[PDB]
Amino acid sequence: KVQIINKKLDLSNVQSKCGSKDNIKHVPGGGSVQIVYKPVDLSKVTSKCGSLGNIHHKPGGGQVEVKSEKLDFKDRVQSKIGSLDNITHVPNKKIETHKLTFREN
Amino acid sequence: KVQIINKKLDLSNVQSKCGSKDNIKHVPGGGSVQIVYKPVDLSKVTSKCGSLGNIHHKPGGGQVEVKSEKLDFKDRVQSKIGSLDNITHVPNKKIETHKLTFREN
Amino acid sequence: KVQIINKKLDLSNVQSKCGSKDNIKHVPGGGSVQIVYKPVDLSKVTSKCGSLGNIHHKPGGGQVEVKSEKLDFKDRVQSKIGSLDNITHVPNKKIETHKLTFREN
Amino acid sequence: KVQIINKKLDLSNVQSKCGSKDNIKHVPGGGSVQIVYKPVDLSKVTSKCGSLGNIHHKPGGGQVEVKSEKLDFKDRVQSKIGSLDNITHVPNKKIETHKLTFREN
Amino acid sequence: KVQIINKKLDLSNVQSKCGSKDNIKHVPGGGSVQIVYKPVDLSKVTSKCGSLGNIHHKPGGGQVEVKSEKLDFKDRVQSKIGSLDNITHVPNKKIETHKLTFREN
Amino acid sequence: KVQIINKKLDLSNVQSKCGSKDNIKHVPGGGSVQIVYKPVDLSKVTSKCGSLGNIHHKPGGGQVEVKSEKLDFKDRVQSKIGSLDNITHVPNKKIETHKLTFREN
Amino acid sequence: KVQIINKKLDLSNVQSKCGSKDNIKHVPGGGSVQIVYKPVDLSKVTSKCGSLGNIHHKPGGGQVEVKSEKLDFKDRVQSKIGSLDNITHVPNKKIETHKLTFREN
Amino acid sequence: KVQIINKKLDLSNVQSKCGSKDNIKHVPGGGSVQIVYKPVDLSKVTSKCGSLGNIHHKPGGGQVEVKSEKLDFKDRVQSKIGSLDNITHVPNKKIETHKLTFREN
Amino acid sequence: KVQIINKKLDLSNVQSKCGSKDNIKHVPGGGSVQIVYKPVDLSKVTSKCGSLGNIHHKPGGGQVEVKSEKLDFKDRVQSKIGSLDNITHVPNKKIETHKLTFREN
Amino acid sequence: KVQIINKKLDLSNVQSKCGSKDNIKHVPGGGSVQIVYKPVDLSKVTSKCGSLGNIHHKPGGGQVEVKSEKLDFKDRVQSKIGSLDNITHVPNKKIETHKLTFREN
Repeated sequence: KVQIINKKLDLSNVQSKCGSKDNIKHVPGGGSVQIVYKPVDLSKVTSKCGSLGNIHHKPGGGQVEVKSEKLDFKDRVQSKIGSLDNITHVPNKKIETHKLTFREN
Repeated sequence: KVQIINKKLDLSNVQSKCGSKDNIKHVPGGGSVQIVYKPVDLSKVTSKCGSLGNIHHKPGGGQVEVKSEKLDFKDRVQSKIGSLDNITHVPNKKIETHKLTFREN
Repeated sequence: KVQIINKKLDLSNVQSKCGSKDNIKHVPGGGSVQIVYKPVDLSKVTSKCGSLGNIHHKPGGGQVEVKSEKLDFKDRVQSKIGSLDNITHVPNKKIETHKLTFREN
Repeated sequence: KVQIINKKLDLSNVQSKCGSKDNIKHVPGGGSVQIVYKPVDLSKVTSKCGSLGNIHHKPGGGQVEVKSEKLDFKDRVQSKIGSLDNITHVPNKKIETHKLTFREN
Repeated sequence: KVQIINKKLDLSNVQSKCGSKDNIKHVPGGGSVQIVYKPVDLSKVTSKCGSLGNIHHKPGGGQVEVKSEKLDFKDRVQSKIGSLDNITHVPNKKIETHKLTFREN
Repeated sequence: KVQIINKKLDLSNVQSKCGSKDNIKHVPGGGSVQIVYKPVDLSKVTSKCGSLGNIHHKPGGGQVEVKSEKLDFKDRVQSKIGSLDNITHVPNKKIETHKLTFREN
Repeated sequence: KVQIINKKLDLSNVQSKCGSKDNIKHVPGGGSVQIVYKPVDLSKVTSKCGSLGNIHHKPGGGQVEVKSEKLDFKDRVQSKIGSLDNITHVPNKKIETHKLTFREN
Repeated sequence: KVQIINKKLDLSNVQSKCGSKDNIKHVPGGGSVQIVYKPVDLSKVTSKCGSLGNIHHKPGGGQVEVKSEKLDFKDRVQSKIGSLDNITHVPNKKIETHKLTFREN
Repeated sequence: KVQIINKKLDLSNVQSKCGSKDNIKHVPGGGSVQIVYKPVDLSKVTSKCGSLGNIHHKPGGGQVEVKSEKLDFKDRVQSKIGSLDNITHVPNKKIETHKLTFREN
Repeated sequence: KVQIINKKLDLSNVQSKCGSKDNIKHVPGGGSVQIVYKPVDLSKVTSKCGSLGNIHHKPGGGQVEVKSEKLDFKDRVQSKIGSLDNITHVPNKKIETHKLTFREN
């Protein structure tokens, strides 16, 4: 007689490759700065303000400061570099199936 | 006669590769700074303010400070580098199935 | 006659690789700073303010400070490096199934 | 005649690899600082404020301070390094099934 | 005639590898600082404020301080290093099933 | 009858004021050189070579050497001078007779 | 009858003021050199080579050497001078007769 | 009848003021050199080589050496001087007769 | 009848003021050198080589050496000087007769 | 009848003021060297080589050596000086007759 079917299928952030594999090198003679900045951030915020009130959704952010007032090198700065990576690879199947299936009804 | 079917299927952050595998090297002669900044952050916040009130959702954030007022090198800074990574690999199947299946009804 | 089916299937943060395997090296001659900053953070916050009141959801954050007022090197800073990693690998199947299945009804 | 089925299936943080296996080395000549900062944090907070009151959910955060007012090196700082890791591996199946199954009804 | 089935299946933090196996080395010539900071923290807080009152949920956080006012090296700081890890491995199956199954009804 | 008068009157270097009275000041900030060079030399050489032979009259002379191969000032050289000689003379007969007389016969 | 008068009057270096009265001051901030060089030398050499032979009249001379190979000032050289000579003379007859007289016969 | 008068009057270096009265001051901040060099030398050499032979009249001379190979000042060199000579003379007859007289015959 | 008068009057170095009265001060902060060099030398050499032979008249001379190979000041060298000579003279006849007289015959 | 008068009047180094009265002060902070070098030398050498032979007149000379191979000051060298000579003279006849007289015959 009477039927009500409600299939509210919510879905987010699925099978999502966000990671970052990375060889990072840093060879300075003098005083340098390297900043690698990769905050992988996944979120799902739901804010329902049904009557009076407040939603102060204030997540903090990244803050990277490098301050240096005085900095001296009163003589020679040398850096004699032969090599860094002497890799001798003398010898690949990556079947990366990311499957999803909704065979409904 | 009467039937009410409610399939509220919520789903988030599934099969999500967020990790970061990374060779990190740092070879300075003088006084340097390296900052690798990767906060992997996964969240799901639900804030329902039904009557009067407040939702002060204030998560703290990352704060990385490197302060250095005075810094001197009153003579020579040398760095004679031959090599760093002498890898000699003398000899791969990565079947990474990420499967999901809802065979409903 | 009368039936009410409510399948509220909530699900979050499933099969999620967030770990970070990483060779980290640090070879300075002089006085340097390395900061590797990876707080893996998984959360699920549910704040329901039904009548008057407050929700002061204030989680603390990371705070990394390196302060150094005076710092001197009144003579030579040398660093003669031959090698770091002399790896000689002289000889892989990673079947990483991440399966999920809801065969409902 | 009358039936009410409520399958409130809540689920979070399942099969989630968050650990971080990592060779960490630190070979300075002079006075350096290395900070590896990985707080793996998993949480599930539920705060229901039904009538008047307060929810002062204030978890503490990490605080790493390295302060050093005066620091001197009044003569030579040398570091002659031959090698660090002389690994000679002269000879893998990682079937990492992460299975989950809800065959309901 | 009348039946009420309530299957409130709550579940959290299951099969979650959070441990971190890591070779950590620290070979300085002069006076250095290494801080490895990995508080693995798993929590599940439920705070229901039904009438008037307070919920001062204030867990303490980590606090690592290294303070050093004056620090001197009035002559030479040498560190002649041959090797650290001379590993000679001259010769693996890790079937890590993380299974979960709800065959209900 | 017979008379021979021989008045061989030799005379040299008589009543000769050769001295040098002198206020000498030297106020440098950085590395300077002052050389005041006043050899007062009075001589009377009589060399009679009557038959064969040699007269190797070789008096040595003054030799003032200031050699400086490397010389550095790697920071500031200041010299704030108020005064040097604050002489307040609040109060002369120099009858310098240099007489010579040969009242002969 | 017969008379021979021989008045061989030799005379040298008589009443000769050669002395040198002198206020000498030396106020350096950094590394300086002052050389005051006043050899007062009076001589009377008589060399008669009557037959064969040699007269190797070789008097030594002054030799002042200031050698300095390496010399550094790796920080500030200040010299704040108020005064040197605060002489307050609040009150002369120099009858310098240099007489010579040969009243012969 | 016969007379021979020989008045060989030799005379040298008579009434000769050669002395040197001198206030000498030396106030350095850093490493300086002052050399005051006043050899007062009076001589009268008579060398008669009547037959074969040698006259190796070789008097030694002054030799002042200041050698300094390495010399460092790795921090500040200050010299705050108020005064040196605060002489307050609050009150002269120098009848310097240098007489010589040959009233012969 | 016969007379021979020989008045060989030799004379040298008579009434000769060669002394040197001198206030000498030396106030260094760092490592300095002062050399005051005043050899008062009076001589009268008579060398008669009548037949074969040698006259090796070799008087030694002054030799002042200040050698210093390495010399360091690895921190501050201060010298705060108020005064040196605070002389307060609150009150001269120098009748210096240098007489010589040959009233012969 | 016959007369021979021989008045060989030799004379040297008479009434000769060679002494040196001198206030000498030496106030160093660090390691200094003061050398006051005044050999008052009076001589009268008579060398008559009548037949074959040798006159090896070799008087030794002064030899002042200050050798210092290594010398360090690894911290502060201060010298706060108020005064040295606080002389308060609150009140001269020097009749220095140097007479010589040959009233011969």
